[PDB]
Amino acid sequence: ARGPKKHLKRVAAPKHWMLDKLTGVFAPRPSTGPHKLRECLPLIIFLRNRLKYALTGDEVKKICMQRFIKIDGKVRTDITYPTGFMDVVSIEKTGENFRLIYDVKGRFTVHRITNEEAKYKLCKVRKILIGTKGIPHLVTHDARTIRYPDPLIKVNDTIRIDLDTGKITDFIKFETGNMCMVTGGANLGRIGVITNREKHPGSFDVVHVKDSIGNSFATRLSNIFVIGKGNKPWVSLPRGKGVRLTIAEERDKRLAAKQSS
Amino acid sequence: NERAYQKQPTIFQNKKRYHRNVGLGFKTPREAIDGTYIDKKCPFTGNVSIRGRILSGVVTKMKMQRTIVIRRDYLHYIRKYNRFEKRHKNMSVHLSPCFRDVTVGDIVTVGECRPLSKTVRFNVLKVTKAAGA
Amino acid sequence: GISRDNWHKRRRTGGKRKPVHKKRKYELGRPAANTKIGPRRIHTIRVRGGNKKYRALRLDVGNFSWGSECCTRKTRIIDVVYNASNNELVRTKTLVKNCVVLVDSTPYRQWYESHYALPLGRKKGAKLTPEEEEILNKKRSKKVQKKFTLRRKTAKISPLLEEQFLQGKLLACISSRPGQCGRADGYVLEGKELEFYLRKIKAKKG
RNA sequence: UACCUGGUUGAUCCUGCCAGUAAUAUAUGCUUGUCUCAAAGAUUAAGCCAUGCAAGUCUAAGUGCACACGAGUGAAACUGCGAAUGGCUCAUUAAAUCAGUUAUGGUUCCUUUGAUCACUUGGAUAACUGUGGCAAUUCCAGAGCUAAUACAUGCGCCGCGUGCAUUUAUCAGUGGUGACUCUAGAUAACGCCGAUCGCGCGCGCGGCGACGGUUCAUUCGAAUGUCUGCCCUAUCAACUUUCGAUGGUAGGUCCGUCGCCUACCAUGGUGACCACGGGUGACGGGGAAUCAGGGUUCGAUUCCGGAGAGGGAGCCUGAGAAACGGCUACCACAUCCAAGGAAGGCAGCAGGCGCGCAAAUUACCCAUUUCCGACACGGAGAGGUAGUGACGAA
RNA sequence: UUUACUUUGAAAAAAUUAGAGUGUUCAAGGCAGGGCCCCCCAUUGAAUACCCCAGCUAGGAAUAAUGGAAUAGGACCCC
RNA sequence: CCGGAGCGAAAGCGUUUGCCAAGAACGUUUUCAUUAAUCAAGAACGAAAGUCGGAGGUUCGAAGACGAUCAGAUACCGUCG
RNA sequence: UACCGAUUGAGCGGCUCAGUGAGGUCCUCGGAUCGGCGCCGAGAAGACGAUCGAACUCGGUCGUUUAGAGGAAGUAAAAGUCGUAACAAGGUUUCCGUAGGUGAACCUGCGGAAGGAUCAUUA
RNA sequence: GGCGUGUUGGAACAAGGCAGAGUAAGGGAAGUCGGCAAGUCAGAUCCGUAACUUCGGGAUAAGGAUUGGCUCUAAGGGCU
RNA sequence: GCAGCCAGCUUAGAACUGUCGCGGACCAGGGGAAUCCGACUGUU
Ligand SMILES: [Mg+2]
Ligand SMILES: [Mg+2]
Ligand SMILES: [Mg+2]
Ligand SMILES: [Mg+2]
Ligand SMILES: [Mg+2]
Ligand SMILES: [Mg+2]
Ligand SMILES: [Mg+2]
Ligand SMILES: [Mg+2]
Ligand SMILES: [Mg+2]
Ligand SMILES: [Mg+2]
Ligand SMILES: [Mg+2]
Ligand SMILES: [Mg+2]
Ligand SMILES: [Mg+2]
Ligand SMILES: [Mg+2]
Repeated sequence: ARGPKKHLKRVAAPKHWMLDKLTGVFAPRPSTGPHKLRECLPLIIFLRNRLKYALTGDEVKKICMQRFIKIDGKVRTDITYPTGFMDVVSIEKTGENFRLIYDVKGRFTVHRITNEEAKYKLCKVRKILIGTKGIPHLVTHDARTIRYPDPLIKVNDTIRIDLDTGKITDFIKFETGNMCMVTGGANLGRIGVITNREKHPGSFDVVHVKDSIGNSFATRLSNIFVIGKGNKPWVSLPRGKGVRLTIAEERDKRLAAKQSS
Repeated sequence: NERAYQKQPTIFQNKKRYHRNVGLGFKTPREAIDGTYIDKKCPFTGNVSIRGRILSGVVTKMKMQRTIVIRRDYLHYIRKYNRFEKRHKNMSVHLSPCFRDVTVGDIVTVGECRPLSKTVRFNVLKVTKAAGA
Repeated sequence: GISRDNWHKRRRTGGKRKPVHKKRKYELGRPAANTKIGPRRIHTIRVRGGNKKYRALRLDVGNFSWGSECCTRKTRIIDVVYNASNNELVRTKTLVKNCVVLVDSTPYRQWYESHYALPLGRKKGAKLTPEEEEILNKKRSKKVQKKFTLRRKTAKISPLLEEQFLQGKLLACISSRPGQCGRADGYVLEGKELEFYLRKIKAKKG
């Protein structure tokens, strides 16, 4: 309590990692970076558990110490990088281009090569701060700072920026009808279409998202991550966008596929 | 009167006049626009932000300067007996001099402000006269 | 040491609360300003976060402004005359915020004559002896004399304000916090705020 | 499984408790062939501790003449950063901690990410060589050299210009907010602009990296507030302020709000809906045991949060500590002295004494788990493994 | 006129518990694997419930309070 | 007379007459119009004995004396008070 | 086994009145000294004052733990002595409140109650 | 207003007296039948005051703090 | 509704100040816990 904490217990880790409780006591505390600790995935896990290309914690160090991984094209050396949402993880040595995207549930999936789409990403703007002499600023999703914004962009829209130039190419306005991937718990990964936006003066605003099969629900305004203009997304989605097969529905698919294999 | 010179920091005095800001559907009435008082803790004249919460209560005592005691009642549910118990928490709120007819039994709607005293963290924003004369 | 915490006070009900923990550093306190009047003595204080704070112990000059007009000239602070907090901040000559002082009027008149070209703080009967003051009453060009005419029509300051120009001591007020900012900035009283403190000075000096 | 049975009588039906019954958790008794898991000095003594260890750290990249080995890894050495985490214990603490809730428009930050941003002049100094003091310590003194990424150097006003950080006063209305005394603009004024390093070409050059500053970010997080919720006690009924108790004004103070403090004023605030006071074998919670339902009891205990490091108090440094495996005192306790002085905090890991009804090995190693630094290399009693183990479970 | 009450969703740490999924030889548990010579639980998993109270979010208007006009400063339209 | 009859919140209350201000029940197309019920804290009243201060002390009669009975009566019984 | 108890109690422990007050911070000063070179600079020891405040010497108060000559009860023993209070009309019906008295249970007065041995006693 | 110090002067300043309730280091009742003696305390203001009690008291209980000088501020009136 | 004028004597607060000294002389209760006796004041 005298300052910053530098350890993370395994049982205290976010559930989205699925760690073995009988191997160690501590979890890999993701190094400080652009994303929240609760909404990220340590680079060691994605290379040791998800991809299984590393067997221990010292072998994943040999991945970054040989300059093969590169988040957003920039090779990193910290094996505990946040690697949050929409973070393109390209591997030019192995030709693989991963994007850490959520499943129908809240987990980090192995979304493979998206070369023609991996060259950019999507970023949610937070605030519009005015600099000196009237120069506005925009804070993007993964702490990337973009200046000189268009006067039509607001504090809720999304933008696409190339990994090299880092300039705003296109933007998607926020209104009723835009494709979205809800984030913030109990809907993490549910992809749908925005339908309504309730206004609450002095507190959070409520928005309603309708999935593909009509699974309409409600969530806060701070939970919207617009991914497509209307109903068409920009980047490749994993197996099942927002269908969210129920326990009974998932049960039907598992028995019908194992009997054939 | 007082010992210092009562004045608003933002505006400039007469040379060779009131500032109000509440928002949130509790804008300044006609009594607090022109006004005859000056105080730094008034919801209109002073600098106070309605940012935290919105509550309600009934004023009980008016024996203080620019402050009154409200009574916020509620019922606490005891799970064992499946019943409730009558509880109440008194709060000291800052009363602006513009509000009148707040003697007793009046319903007071308050808003969470920055700490203005050791116990005062809410300011009156609405006065509703009871059924009387 | 000094602390501004709350767990050492009594509760709103009046009951004494026991301290949950010992004194912490993030709630420390430091001695009062007590900024006297003296030449250029300021100490630097390292504060929360590795920053710097300027402790003004004694200051003689003040960057005051004029209320009615638009004039901000640094002037020498002479003495304090009254303080609404307590008469102890004027018996010990401590420069704090919102205390009325008697500051010099030489920078104010130097700019008033160069802008309005009208004698204000001159003695009734005496004339301008030095040659440097006659240049403010000369004949100028056509483009120069035209602007001084529209400025002379609006120059009648209040009679309660022109009196202090005769003695060279203007009733100013320190509008900044010296102990924290390290600068005794402020402004000059005018209008109703000038009459209020003059009545308190008259009662205190009567 | 939503369960009862013995005992008042000569006998009977009742009230009613005792006893019987079954889990649970501590101890203990006797007994104990195998395997997989697993609690384990919390209870009385947050009692006291012999020895050892637990934070240091070097890359191709701030500074590199130990010749020990021979340009180059180099040991020492100066600079940078960590040591504020973890661990341990539950003493303190009863709207306090804590839990949900959430405010900072009432606050700041190391690392990380993304921004952005006067031809190198100056003199010492460590290691070391050399001369010494003290019985003694992680004590150092004197002199002589030798390094710095340590330290220091397109307009307003009226002839003719051209970066700024902050502090007050005044005027006007780019992007915002539910609401700014917001972010911007303008007026009068008032310690940030790179004297740094590596593997490496052509012929006055460029294309690859690090480190570091300035205000805005982000993030790991902190800190202080709103709403709601604590066991027992009235043989505690009124309580709080001739030292702030409640509120008002101004100011001081702090990162910031505030009786946080000072000064002038008001006589307030809380209270039978239990304040205040006292007690707790009280750290709070997530939870545990037992339960038809309703409940009862427990939660020192591996997670989270808080608290503390013999008792307090006061500080240094740092972005972050009122730090104690850092200091300065006093108190308690205690060690070595040559009697001049010096040096102490196992409620860290093992172990000892004491206390008890009550609780393990001075064991092996950084491989997993990860954490810290100049980092692929080095460090971790945090942790992992084994021994002891009839807590307990399969 | 606004509350109490009920329902829905986000929130209401993880572990634990309840509990879907998996033959750790079984079980306590674990979150991991049966089979075809680099594919195959359709780029092998994967869920959920509960989380009291309070606050927050979207309905209903039964019950029980409260309340709009009696010296009408009455509700509406005027002008 | 005086009763398993009345009244009062109870304790309690019965000779005549007079004075004084209450109370239930009933009567009612009166009146008021939910102004309630039960009630920690608080209070009135509360047989008798006892206590303090006066009057009066017939009878009775704590205490006490004495007479009887008994193994023993410091009692029942008796006189007296 | 607890209570009462002189002792003008007490080993034992918490917040505090009033004193005294180490230490640090801060402030007002001080200027040993070495870098310039006879003036601007850095600058230790040390000191006034303020502030935080351990701790100590005396008190107040609260909580808590204990010694005590002696005194007076309760319970458990054996039920030993005395008498018979109660349980049948318990041989004086019992019992309540109250008061007095008496070795002892008890007696008596006054007012009660039936839990009485009367649910009843005649115009 | 009264007076010459109370029925005399001068000079010395030994012992021992009487008085000044003189002072006294360190100790502080060890003195003595006995704190005899005089020592402490003392006025006023602001605080704080127990056991016990006939509720009146005990009580100035006990125990504390303050007190000068100077320069100001504030409040407490009358009259036309 | 006050302006003018007049009149004292106390009380509170603050600064400054001297050697921390200040009811500076004078005036002016030591206190506490108990026992015995007499109630007290008064009297001898
Ligand atoms: Mg003579
Ligand atoms: Mg004579
Ligand atoms: Mg003599
Ligand atoms: Mg003598
Ligand atoms: Mg004497
Ligand atoms: Mg003596
Ligand atoms: Mg003697
Ligand atoms: Mg003797
Ligand atoms: Mg004497
Ligand atoms: Mg006495
Ligand atoms: Mg006696
Ligand atoms: Mg006598
Ligand atoms: Mg007597
Ligand atoms: Mg007498």
